[PDB]
Order: sequence, then C-alpha cells, then structure tokens
Amino acid sequence: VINTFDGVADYLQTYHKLPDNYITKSEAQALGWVASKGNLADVAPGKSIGGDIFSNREGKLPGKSGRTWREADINYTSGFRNSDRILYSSDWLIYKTTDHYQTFTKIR
Amino acid sequence: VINTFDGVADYLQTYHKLPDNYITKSEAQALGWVASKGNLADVAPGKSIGGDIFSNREGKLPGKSGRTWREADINYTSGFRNSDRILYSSDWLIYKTTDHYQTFTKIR
Amino acid sequence: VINTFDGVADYLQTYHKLPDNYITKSEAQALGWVASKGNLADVAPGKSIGGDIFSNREGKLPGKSGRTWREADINYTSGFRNSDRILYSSDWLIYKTTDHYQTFTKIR
Repeated sequence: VINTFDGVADYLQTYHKLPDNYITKSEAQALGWVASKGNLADVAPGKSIGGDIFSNREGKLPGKSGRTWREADINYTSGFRNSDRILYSSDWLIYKTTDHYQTFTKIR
Repeated sequence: VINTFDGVADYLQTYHKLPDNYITKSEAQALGWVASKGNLADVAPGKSIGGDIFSNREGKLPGKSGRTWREADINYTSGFRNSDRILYSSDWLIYKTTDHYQTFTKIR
Repeated sequence: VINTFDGVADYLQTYHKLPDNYITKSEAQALGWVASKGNLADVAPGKSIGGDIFSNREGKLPGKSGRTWREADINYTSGFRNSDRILYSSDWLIYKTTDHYQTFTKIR
C-alpha cells in the first residue's frame, strides 16, 4: 500500500506510526522469513567475487605445467551471482564464459 | 523450453506429463538446491520490514536524551531487501538514506 | 568500478592483478557473506520446479474421490521462485494461479 519516501513520511507525521503494510523483523521471523546472507551488496557494496582458483578438471582451457587458472565475476551489481566469468592463467591468457563454465572464448 | 501457462497446459493435455524442463522439489534438492527463505513476499505478500530500532552508533543522526531512532524499508516489492530506509525519531524528525545508512538527508 | 569483460581483461594485462573492486570467496565470507543455494539456475540451468502434490486443504479446487492435484512453476528463468503456478489433476482438469494459490481460474 504505502511504501515511498514521501508517502511514508507523511503517514508517520499524521498518524505517528507506520502504515499497516509494515511488520518488524521479529514478526517476519515468526512467520517463517529468514534474512538471506547471499547478497554480496549487503556486506560489501560495489564489490564482486574474484581471484579464486578454477580447477579446469574438464580441460576445456589449455593446460600446461605450472599454469594455474583463476576466475572473476563479470557484470555483477547486486543480488544473486550470474553466469559471467573471466578466466585468466598464471601466464596471462584470457578467456570468457557466459554460461557458467560450459563453453569458453579466447578474448585476448 | 516450455514454461508458459498455455504452452504447459497444452503439453499436459497432449502428453499427460510435464515437459522435460521440469524437475520435482526432491530432484532439485538431490542436485544441491535449497529453497531460500529470504524472500519476504513468500510468507507475507505486500508487506515490508519496518519499525525496528536503529542504534545510531555512528552518530550521523542528531542525538538527544530520551530520543530513540527507528527505521523502515522503502520501495520494497519482493526479493532481496534494498538500501532504501526511512529513519524516524521518537520526537518525529524524519531522515532518509539510499545507501544503507552511509549518508542521511532530512526530509521533513 | 571495473567489471566488464573488456575492462577487466585490459586491467589484468596491464597490472597483472584484478581491480580493487574484487575480493576472493574467503574474504567475502570473512565479512559475513554466505553463498545462497536458493537459485535453481545455478545447479540446474533451464529447469523449473514442477510435479509435486498440491494438497488443496483450502478446497478452492474441485475435489473428487481418487483425484489428486499437482503443480508446476510458470514463467521461471532464474533467481527466486515467483507466484505463478499451473495446477493439474489426475483426471486432467487445468487451473492457473498468479497469486500463490489465493485464487484460481480454470483455463482448459
């Protein structure tokens, strides 16, 4: 019902209480809601996950002795992580994937 | 593949079973999926979180003896909670924040 | 700051490290982030939840001896599940709901 900055501010000034569409964290929890901790934006705004080791167990990326592969999320703003990743090797080859490691394209 | 109301209804009438893009809750779980309880819309449609105490440990909001601050989510429809909050004091001052308590603007 | 395929690839080639907006999974976790397992697209791309028994305890759907009701998600792509469901009986009657089982409309 009422959930805008000005709509809520005016209601608070007039009635001295929040509109009927609001419930406290306790009430929400009593109903079965458990706050998710999966949105990276909540704990680290403007950041993205990246720098971890990609095993390359499938072998779709070119292997070599001493070469390790790493990954980083691309196009992430907030919410759930997507399927876009950039893969880079210790010797600097760069690949991309937009389908969560199903296929790769060399981009440099 | 097939996931619309009419596409699924016609497939059910013709084949008497769901299309190959559907899996039961058990099957999804066997694969590693665990239903999230973080979407407030699932347990309380049309509602928003609001009314809880805001500590104001940082002191960006004007303090006073006997004055307590509370908050409420703004612009929430469903899914993850955003960074929009309205702050109101026991004596009725009103502020807003759009960056999850980083900065505040007096709006009344 | 830098999170596009070409922006990140060029930064990696020039500086040999990810931009300052990236943090590893460990670092994110140290900060309080716990990867959600609630996005079906992560474990089963292109799939939707469907085929489970709908109890019909409320009785808004026509009951009969030997008739069981089942449901399936509609319009799902990724992220949180929505409120769209198709209900079908053992004897093939088809209904739809767009408000998470509050109201139903016979569609076949």
